[PDB]
Amino acid sequence: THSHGLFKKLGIPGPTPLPFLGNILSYHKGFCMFDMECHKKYGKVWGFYDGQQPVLAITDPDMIKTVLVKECYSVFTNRRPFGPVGFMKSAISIAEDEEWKRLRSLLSPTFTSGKLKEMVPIIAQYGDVLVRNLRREAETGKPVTLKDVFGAYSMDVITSTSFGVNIDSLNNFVENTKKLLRFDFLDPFFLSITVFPFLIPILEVLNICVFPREVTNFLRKSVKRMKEFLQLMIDSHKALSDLELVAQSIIFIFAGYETTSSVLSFIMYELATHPDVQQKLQEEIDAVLPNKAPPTYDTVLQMEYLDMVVNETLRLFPIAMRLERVCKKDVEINGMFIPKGVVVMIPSYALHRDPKYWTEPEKFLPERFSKKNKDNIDPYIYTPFGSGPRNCIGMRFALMNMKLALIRVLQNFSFKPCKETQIPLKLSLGGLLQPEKPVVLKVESRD
Amino acid sequence: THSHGLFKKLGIPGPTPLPFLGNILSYHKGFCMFDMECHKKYGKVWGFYDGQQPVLAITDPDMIKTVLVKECYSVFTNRRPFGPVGFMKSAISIAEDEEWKRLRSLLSPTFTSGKLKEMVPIIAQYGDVLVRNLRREAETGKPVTLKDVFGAYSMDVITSTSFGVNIDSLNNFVENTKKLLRFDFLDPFFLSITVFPFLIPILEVLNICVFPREVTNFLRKSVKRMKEFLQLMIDSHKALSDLELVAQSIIFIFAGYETTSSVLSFIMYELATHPDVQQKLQEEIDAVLPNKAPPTYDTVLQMEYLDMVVNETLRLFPIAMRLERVCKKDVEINGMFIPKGVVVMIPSYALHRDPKYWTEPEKFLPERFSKKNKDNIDPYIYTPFGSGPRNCIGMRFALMNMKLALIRVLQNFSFKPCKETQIPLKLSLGGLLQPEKPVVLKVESRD
Ligand code: HEM
Ligand code: HEM
Repeated sequence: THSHGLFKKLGIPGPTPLPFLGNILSYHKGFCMFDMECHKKYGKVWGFYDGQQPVLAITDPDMIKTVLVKECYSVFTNRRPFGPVGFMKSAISIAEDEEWKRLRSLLSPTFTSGKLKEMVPIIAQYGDVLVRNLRREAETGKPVTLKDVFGAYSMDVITSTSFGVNIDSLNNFVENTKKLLRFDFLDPFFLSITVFPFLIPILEVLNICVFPREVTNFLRKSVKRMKEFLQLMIDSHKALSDLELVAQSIIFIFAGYETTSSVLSFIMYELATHPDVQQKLQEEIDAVLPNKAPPTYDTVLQMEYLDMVVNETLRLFPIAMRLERVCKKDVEINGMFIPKGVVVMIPSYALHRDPKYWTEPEKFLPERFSKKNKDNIDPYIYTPFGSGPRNCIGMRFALMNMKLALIRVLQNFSFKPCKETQIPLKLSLGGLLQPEKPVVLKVESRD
Repeated sequence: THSHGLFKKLGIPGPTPLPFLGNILSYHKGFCMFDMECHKKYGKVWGFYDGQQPVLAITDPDMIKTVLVKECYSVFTNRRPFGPVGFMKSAISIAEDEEWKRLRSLLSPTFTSGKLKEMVPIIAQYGDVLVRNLRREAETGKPVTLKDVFGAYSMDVITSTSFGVNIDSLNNFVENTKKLLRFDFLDPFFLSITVFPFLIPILEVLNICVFPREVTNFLRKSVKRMKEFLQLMIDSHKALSDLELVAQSIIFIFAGYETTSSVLSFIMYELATHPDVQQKLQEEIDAVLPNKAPPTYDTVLQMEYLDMVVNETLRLFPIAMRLERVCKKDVEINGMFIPKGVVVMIPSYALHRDPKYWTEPEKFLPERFSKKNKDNIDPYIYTPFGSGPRNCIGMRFALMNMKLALIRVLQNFSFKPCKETQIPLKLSLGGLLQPEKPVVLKVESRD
């Protein structure tokens, strides 16, 4: 337990680590609370230890720009290798160095504006399915669990756009990609792996992994039954393998399900707790789409206030919480020596709520992102989708998918806080950015 | 246990591996016997599995040249990472990629002809100490264990040339660098690590290592007591650390002790079992050094037949047995696809005894390396010191040290087979190239 002396010899402050555990006991208050308190106590830069792994947090916009953009291909190319992943090591978000660069090139044409434009009529059909299912619980007279309806919509969207299967999940493959697509408190296992990272090779050789070794076997034979986004990988650097075909699919499914449904639930909580914003957004939607006109590609991009609501919600709730890069070699960025093997981390949650760049950070104020004030927002302090060559590849898809769902939802319904609604919203202290109690709101039809 | 299908899908022949073990059970006959039988059975190229690690053996001189010389910096830069090494990971023979390239640059000036020329008067003193200790067992009238006297000479030489300490080991620091410098059958532990390579991180975090955690602490404080080759590392890419200072020293000690003493014992066995070669060599020594003149730098290089004896012995007994390189990326060398992660291996022992390049390989014939026939010897079939940028850095030092010992020894003594001498010499079946029974020979003074 002697890596614990690296930050003191470097002159970098931080919390004093305990033997074996490091600083992981400070995660009791939550990973995000630990980042904000370290930022207030140590200032610009600090370091801590996840067990024996040294992590260096940076808050300077120029230094964040160097890590994520300038020295990406050379120094900060890969993310932190985490617990037993098995064949998921071939996934793009997991691949490293040249194997990632190949997959990034093979999958970048999937998310072009031309491909995204052809997905609008497909995912607009499920927006109508979402509105239909939203009424049978709106006419029910009792509050709605938003994560359930948004979860079924996110799965219906990602299943048809990635492959081509069209299922109504809320009324029902789905049983293997919904229940078998949930995260039943892997927090204790993630903590033990962090404390015992040397046990990872043992779990790998035993073929033990975070995912169940069936869901993949289901998707493995499902993709094999589909032969006669999934098109681009088959039509074809280096040709993609069949097992690597499934790896990228699973990443897109988890990305399309959890991220899209979680942020949509955070948005509706802010619209219900701020009705004047909800009305102003419905007025912009009604003015751009008169008489409940169906949303289109060019239409969604015209709604300026809709973009401000999504941006402000992504400020308060950056579902990735952190950006991380592994230091491949000894470097000196912006006047600071970074030794090899240190996980450089950018605390997005803490930076999005820093009282240095934001007026009243705890307030939900869409006016920060208006055409006037948006110029004063540093793109390396507000990083909801990351930045640089390894940023979110599905940023435009996620923005388009969420906005299409928000428009169709707000065209027909209004959302008010129910008696069961937790106000203020408290965040879970686990490894995922999600509310403590599930978001429930009263839904009322507008017509 | 499914890496076992890589060579069959590549079209590469080889022995069928067992689950978990791979082909390690074929090591019962010895690592070198396994290489020769695979070469006779599969021809040019074959593959096997050390547990789950795929190893690809190559015998083509053009392909060996590409692996060791052409694509060293790009593809085949590092050797196979083996069991728990601890702080010895900073050693030059263990370092990888840019950390090795730095150490190779910092330690190459140590072995220049200018430095080697200044070491001759130092190591010639121990040649006289070796002759003195060789008489008290020659006048004893009973055979001599060559590994003991050559072991003390090799340690006395490497201790003074690396640092500056001058000790008579055979008559006595030495207790910590002799007994604590021996290999007490680590073969079962090496086998279990090969079968359980996933247990290596467990031994590392427990600070368990192949070396005793005292010998290093002795050398760590001994080097610290020496402050007031060791000069070049202190006088100073990047400056060398104090803990990395000890790592390179331990590698030089094990290299100077085992390799020098083992080959010298193999040479004297061939000179005793071939007296006409021993006489012819003594005649060349007497003609170049009249009246037992002390050997010098330029003198040793003039003895052509002495170079032929050392070369031929290094053919039959290449103490490294194999050269290995880890494939850093997917490549296609000389018309063959090499997947990433495969350990490319060059079987030096089998190639040195191949009936395709050598007439009567089992025969000790120094005439193969005469000025006439040496031109027909492919430098990539006869690779006693390796080749390319990562060849033996102490080649000229080892050649000079052994020849200086051979000259002073043959100037005074003659060596004959004793009743206890094992004829023919059989090799141990462990991981080291050493005789089955220790080499004992009758020593007689010439004056
Ligand atoms: C609100 C929705 C989303 C948010 C806020 C989000 C955010 C992020 C962030 C912060 C990163 C890390 C960037 C970095 O480290 O610099 C990332 C990476 C990534 N995201 Fe997203 N994401 C969202 C939705 C999606 C969707 C829908 C997909 C795919 C269908 C997706 C695919 C990916 C991939 C593949 C990566 C890794 C890229 C690489 O390693 O090269 N994301 N995302
Ligand atoms: C008869 C004596 C010796 C023989 C036959 C021998 C042979 C070899 C061989 C075959 C290699 C591997 C080359 C390759 O993989 O291409 C090697 C590497 C090496 N040898 Fe020797 N060696 C001897 C003595 C020594 C001595 C006396 C020293 C130092 C004092 C030494 C230092 C090294 C080092 C440092 C390496 C690794 C170089 C690197 O990784 O860059 N060797 N030797």
